[PDB]
Amino acid sequence: DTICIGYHANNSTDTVDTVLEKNVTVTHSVNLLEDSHNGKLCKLKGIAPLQLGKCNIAGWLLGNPECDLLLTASSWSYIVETSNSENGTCYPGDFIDYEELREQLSSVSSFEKFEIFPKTSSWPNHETTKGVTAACSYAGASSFYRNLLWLTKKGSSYPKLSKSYVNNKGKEVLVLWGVHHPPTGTDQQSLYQNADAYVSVGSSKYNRRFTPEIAARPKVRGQAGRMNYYWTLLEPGDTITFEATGNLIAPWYAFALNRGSGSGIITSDAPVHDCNTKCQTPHGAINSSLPFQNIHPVTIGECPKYVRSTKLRMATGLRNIPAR
Amino acid sequence: DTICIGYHANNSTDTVDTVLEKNVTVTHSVNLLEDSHNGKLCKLKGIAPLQLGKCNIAGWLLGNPECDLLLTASSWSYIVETSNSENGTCYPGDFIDYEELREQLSSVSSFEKFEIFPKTSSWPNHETTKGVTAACSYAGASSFYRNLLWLTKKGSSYPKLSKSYVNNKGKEVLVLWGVHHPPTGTDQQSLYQNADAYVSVGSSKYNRRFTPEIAARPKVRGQAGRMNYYWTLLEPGDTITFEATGNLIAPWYAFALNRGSGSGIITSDAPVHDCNTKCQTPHGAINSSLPFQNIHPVTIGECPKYVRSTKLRMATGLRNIPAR
Amino acid sequence: DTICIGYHANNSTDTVDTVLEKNVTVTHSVNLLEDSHNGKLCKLKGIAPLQLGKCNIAGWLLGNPECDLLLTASSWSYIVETSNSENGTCYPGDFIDYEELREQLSSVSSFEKFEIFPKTSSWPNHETTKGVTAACSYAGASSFYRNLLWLTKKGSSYPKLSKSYVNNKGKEVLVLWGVHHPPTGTDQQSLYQNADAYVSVGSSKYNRRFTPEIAARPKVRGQAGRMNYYWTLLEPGDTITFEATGNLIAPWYAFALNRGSGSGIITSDAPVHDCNTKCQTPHGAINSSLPFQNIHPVTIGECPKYVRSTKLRMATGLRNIPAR
Amino acid sequence: GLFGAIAGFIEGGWTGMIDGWYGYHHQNEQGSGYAADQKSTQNAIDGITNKVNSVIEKMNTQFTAVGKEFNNLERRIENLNKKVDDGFLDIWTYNAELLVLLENERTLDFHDSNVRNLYEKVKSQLKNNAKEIGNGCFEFYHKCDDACMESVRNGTYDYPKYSEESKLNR
Amino acid sequence: GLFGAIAGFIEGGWTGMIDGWYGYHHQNEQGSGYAADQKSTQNAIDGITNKVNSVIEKMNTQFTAVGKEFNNLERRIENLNKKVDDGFLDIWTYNAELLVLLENERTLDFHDSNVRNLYEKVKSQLKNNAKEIGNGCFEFYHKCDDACMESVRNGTYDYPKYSEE
Amino acid sequence: GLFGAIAGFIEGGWTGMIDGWYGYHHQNEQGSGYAADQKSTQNAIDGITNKVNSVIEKMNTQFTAVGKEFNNLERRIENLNKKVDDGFLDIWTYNAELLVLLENERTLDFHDSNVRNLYEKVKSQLKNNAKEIGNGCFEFYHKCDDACMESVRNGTYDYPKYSEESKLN
Ligand SMILES: *[C@@H]1O[C@H](CO)[C@@H](O[C@@H]2O[C@H](CO)[C@@H](O[C@@H]3O[C@H](CO)[C@@H](O)[C@H](O)[C@@H]3O)[C@H](O)[C@H]2NC(C)=O)[C@H](O)[C@H]1NC(C)=O
Ligand SMILES: *[C@@H]1O[C@H](CO)[C@@H](O[C@@H]2O[C@H](CO)[C@@H](O)[C@H](O)[C@H]2NC(C)=O)[C@H](O)[C@H]1NC(C)=O
Ligand SMILES: *[C@@H]1O[C@H](CO)[C@@H](O[C@@H]2O[C@H](CO)[C@@H](O)[C@H](O)[C@H]2NC(C)=O)[C@H](O)[C@H]1NC(C)=O
Ligand SMILES: *[C@@H]1O[C@H](CO)[C@@H](O[C@@H]2O[C@H](CO)[C@@H](O)[C@H](O)[C@H]2NC(C)=O)[C@H](O)[C@H]1NC(C)=O
Repeated sequence: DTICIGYHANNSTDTVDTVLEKNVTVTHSVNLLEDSHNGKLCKLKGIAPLQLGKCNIAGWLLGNPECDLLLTASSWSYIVETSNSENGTCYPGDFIDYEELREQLSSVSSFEKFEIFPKTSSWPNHETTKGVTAACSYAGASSFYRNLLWLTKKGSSYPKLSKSYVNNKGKEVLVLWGVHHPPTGTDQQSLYQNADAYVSVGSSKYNRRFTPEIAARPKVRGQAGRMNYYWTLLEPGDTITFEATGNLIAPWYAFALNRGSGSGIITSDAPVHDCNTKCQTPHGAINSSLPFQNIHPVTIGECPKYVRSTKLRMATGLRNIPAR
Repeated sequence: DTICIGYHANNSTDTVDTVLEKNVTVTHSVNLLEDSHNGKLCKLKGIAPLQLGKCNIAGWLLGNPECDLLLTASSWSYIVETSNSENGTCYPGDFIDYEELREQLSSVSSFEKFEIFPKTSSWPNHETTKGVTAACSYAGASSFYRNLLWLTKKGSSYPKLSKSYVNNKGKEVLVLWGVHHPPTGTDQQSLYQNADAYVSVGSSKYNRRFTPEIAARPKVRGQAGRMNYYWTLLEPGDTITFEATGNLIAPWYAFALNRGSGSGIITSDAPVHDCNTKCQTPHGAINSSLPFQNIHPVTIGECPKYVRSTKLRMATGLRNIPAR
Repeated sequence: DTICIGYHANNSTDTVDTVLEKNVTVTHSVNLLEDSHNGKLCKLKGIAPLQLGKCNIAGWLLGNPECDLLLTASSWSYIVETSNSENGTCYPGDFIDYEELREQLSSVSSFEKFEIFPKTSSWPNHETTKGVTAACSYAGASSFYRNLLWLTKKGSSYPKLSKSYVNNKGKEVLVLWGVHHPPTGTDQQSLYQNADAYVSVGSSKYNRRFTPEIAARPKVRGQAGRMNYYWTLLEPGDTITFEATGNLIAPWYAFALNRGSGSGIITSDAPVHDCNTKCQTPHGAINSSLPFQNIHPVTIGECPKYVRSTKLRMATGLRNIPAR
Repeated sequence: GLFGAIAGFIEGGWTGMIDGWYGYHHQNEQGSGYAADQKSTQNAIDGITNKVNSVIEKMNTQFTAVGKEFNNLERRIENLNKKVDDGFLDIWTYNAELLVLLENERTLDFHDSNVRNLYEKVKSQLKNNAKEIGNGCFEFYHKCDDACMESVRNGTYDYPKYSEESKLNR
Repeated sequence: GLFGAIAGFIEGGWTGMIDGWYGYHHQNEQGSGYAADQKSTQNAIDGITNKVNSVIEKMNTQFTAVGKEFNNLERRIENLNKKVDDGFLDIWTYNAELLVLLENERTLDFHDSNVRNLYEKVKSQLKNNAKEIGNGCFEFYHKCDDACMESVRNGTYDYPKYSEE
Repeated sequence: GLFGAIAGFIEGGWTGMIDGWYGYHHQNEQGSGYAADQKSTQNAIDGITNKVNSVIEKMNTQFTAVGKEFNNLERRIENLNKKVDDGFLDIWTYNAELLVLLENERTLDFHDSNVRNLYEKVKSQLKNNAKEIGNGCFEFYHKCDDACMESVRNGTYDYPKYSEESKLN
């Protein structure tokens, strides 16, 4: 007659590590490290993400003729760029404070695109065409930005221009414009008449002066002239005033902005499908409730903490010693 | 005849948490998380903080009329702004590198406000009155910054001025000035004559020229014009030369600075009081030798490490088991 | 007849710390904190560091007359400034984005210095000598930078110049130049003979037109004028065009950059020696397999993690109790 | 291990006992079988579920966290930003992998202790009435029926009830 | 309990004993009472004091730490700054809470260890002269007086002097 | 000692035993001397060697890390840089110094447990055949020559065989 004391064992092959020993076979264990992803780019809160395709933020907002697909966009869960996203600035130049703008657009959920300075009625004393360029061509025909207007002297005469907009919208308004810089002094006059022209833009908090910085430059995309692009957030009930005696790439469309939280810009080639998720990465979505993942650092939504680990297995049971 | 080995117990109710078990009543323990605060803003090493009140750094340094309470200031343990510190720049404009100036002030324990370019002696050939504006009024009376002098033409004649200050104060001197940008060529003429004026500021390390940006802007506080504010830290022995043909809002008073660690700027609505503390937060002071606190991340003096926890009770005794 | 179970003991006096007890003598232990160094600056992978000695990055790249020794440098394992590195910009003025430039050089492992615009072949219509100043005197005479060419007027004549460089190096080329701002209109003419000159620089990504700001500043190194320094990274195949009616400190020597990694700049007064290391600090080299070191936080190569600790001894043996 | 029980004086585990982590195996007139000790197991399960939950609960979930862009004149900042991201990554990887190691160590010792204490509850219950064979086994001196076996697994074993063991003791 | 003593084979604690953590409670002919063991209690006090002090030493006081202002074109730097302050806050909150959870577990077991060890220091002195009941009690054989009781808590019991069994 | 052995019921160590962390001493009719237990000693070295290495793995080497310069209008970013460097340094010194304290604690107890388990291994072999003196010594009842001593430390001590043991009077 005998009674023995002992412990569980089974057909488990799961191993764990300790400070004293590595690869200890245990009876039970949890895996704290999520390493499996959807491979897709999914909706968020029901709303699908804005795909920029072969366009980047610069091209989408300015209205690069290759980004006409995006003229319908209004609301999104987050912004997706790809490896082919290079269509943006088609007329050579600097997009000032571009990175900042991208950051601002990350905390935006939707917007209203509206015609701020209608092309047909806004510029009587100035030429509303001519403002197209091969650099920004579409369908083989020279074109230009859909949301900006390249004004030129109407019959060898460029009257000092002054235009204003009042923000009656109940939101911030993204206003974009540009400043042209001819290659030589000859080109300067051909376009704007006026040799010492200027562009002054002023609102309640914004005030800045723009002088045509003329210099000899290599041709980029056919153009030896450069064009710097600008923007600003016009606050509700505020006025913005554009004054120009030349070189002004006037606004034509603008954006009333809806601020959301939890969103941003990622670079990804993972396909976009019709599925919903709570966590999205550049590689794909994550349907997991574990604390860690080693898939990708970039995250949007409620996701597990990213980490470099190959394996994070926590023992729950004890040493497995089935010896039968 | 017997002897028994046992352990201590008592009427203690303190609970601690462990990885294996939650809420374990123990015989003794220590709380490491300071959670009680003073609710008042107090002196530090016998020195009181500088209450800005209705004003901000800008108003205080520039000399906004509504900040005359602050003209007497000289030394302080730290600087406090409130929910209602809106009185700063009264004539619309950009404070250039304003943030950098705040950051500089965080490491200043005192200064000596002095008259760098005395009003009634430094400008024989220019008008030193009539330099007021409704924009900066106190009690319905056109006034101006107490530390800047708005020079204008002396009877349709604004001659080129050249004024140099040699910093021999043995310490860093904070010099402030502005550059006025009238809304029209008319205003430019009445104030300075000289439609093509310039401001040229130069020291050993600082070199920059300013030309007026003349354009019509939305009216801020009844002004379409704008006034940019600048500053530099003149070093001991170094000279600063001001050169203008107009548009110069000259420096009247400057500040010889005294550097001192352990100081800073915080935003608190708590009431100042006559008390001495070694640790101060926006919510109040702290008299504690504990290692942690969850009162506020912002800290001045020798304080406990801020942490997000609500409970940090560390067991010292054993499990408590009276069993009645 | 007896048998005893016991544990080892020895003459070891090594001590360690535990959470419950301080200074426990043990039988065996290992130190994990490296505290020993070379006091020497060593080569990494057979490649010596670059000693700037009395010069700093500016003096080196600009070719300050006091840095002639460095003209020969082509490759290095890391760059070294000292406490005496004062020779940089010997003619007063701002080195624009200098810090960024420094940051650039920290990812450069080598370069090829070349004559972008040969002195005795590039400027038939301008004066290639007489471009010196006492501000940059070297061993008796008024000298100048070795990598830049101060262009002056040629017999009361200074015709608009136009020089372009096409990057045929297959890698980024570092171009440096300067824009001179004389003190008076007199001097402007004495040098450039041409009272309202300009400098324009253009490439695929760079575009500026510099107009001279003639003013009298406090004399630094005897010069009331100022010289501004500019640099750009010309891409392969890109063109950079220079046009000036005066005031141009022309590029003479440029640098085709070879990018690397794990390089950088340090400040040390330690002597260089013909020795080889895998880990380097401003105090000296380190030959260690330990995971920690308390020598210096600045590190070049593969080093132990820096740490404030004074002692990190880990117990391996047991508690030593010789009691013999 | 640390308490000498598991992989120690109790050489191996029983794949035969599927109702718990620790338990008994009895050889009786009535027969054999394995029986899991409810108390010790359910408690150990309580503690282990609490370790896991307390570890998961600390590592707070990651919300929206994308990447910022920098222009060709913002190297320094871009590098600061990288030094940060890489820094926090270095640390959280360390804090995770390191936490798991030590807790695994503690958990295996936890089980070891539990078995140990279970062996000694029984040992101090039996006293003279049984002899310690060695492999965590007690050979009885007084013959224990199933009803008796349960009392041993119950903590309600009546020792004085058996002076019969004293006879067989010799 | 990791050591099976506290809340283990010694089912409860004594509100009666108040001059230490670990101790005894004897019977006698000369009455009953409680006694603290200076040896094992002082040893525990020193240790736990050191643990607390050590934990606090590794937490260096937070000196002057104020936030920074940014203009509307420095959102990237502002978020960076925020990401750094939150990163560090997360880590220090984690460390603090985590260290306390762990050293609390080790602390309770530290007491459980001291009790067992004490129960065994006694049991290894007495041996035959008494038998183990339970509840950490010993039933003597040779009739032990207050002076003999002391010698036990004293660690000087002199086993060779009993056979009155 | 958490496990009561080292600096506990075995008061001190043996400068005599020089070829292992744990072992025996035996006093015979043939003579005496020390002998270390290869089994227990080797398992400990395997454990400790693994602990130290594990500590070292987790501490990835510091690659090239230098400092940046800032101009006088970039103090905010400079201070951020400084807050970042000091921040990360504060944490690593913590982790390092801490990990060593908590492992020295585990290590010293580890040895305690190992001695305890070795003593209790012997005790369970001997049983009636010897009595526990103290100081970790067993007094054989049956006369234990070298081959018998070696069997005790071999894990093969006979029993029953030396059930002449009722010199237990
Ligand atoms: C543990 O230790 C004991 C004692 O050393 C070992 O047993 C002994 O092993 C020796 C060496 O083989 C044996 O001696 C040989 O004896 C045989 C007897 O027929 C004979 O061929 C020669 O005399 C030869 O030298 C010896 O019999 C044996 N002693 C006993 C008491 O068994 C044992 O091997 C060790 N066990 C382990 C697992 O290491
Ligand atoms: C949109 O992007 C595409 C792809 O980058 C541009 O296509 C390039 O155009 C240049 C100049 O005409 C050609 O020399 C290249 O061969 C094209 N590259 C590729 C990969 O096709 C296109 O020019 C852009 N269009 C606009 C309007 O921005
Ligand atoms: C000082 O600050 C106060 C409060 O911000 C200013 O008063 C405001 O002025 C604006 C613009 O004229 C009005 O629209 C608000 O209604 C006023 N608010 C309050 C509470 O008075 C005041 O104008 C400032 N004065 C100076 C000189 O800066
Ligand atoms: C190289 O650096 C040295 C050291 O700074 C310069 O010499 C100093 O020049 C200043 C101004 O002329 C004097 O006030 C110091 O007393 C000088 N120090 C020494 C040790 O001579 C030197 O002029 C620099 N040379 C160049 C070409 O820049």
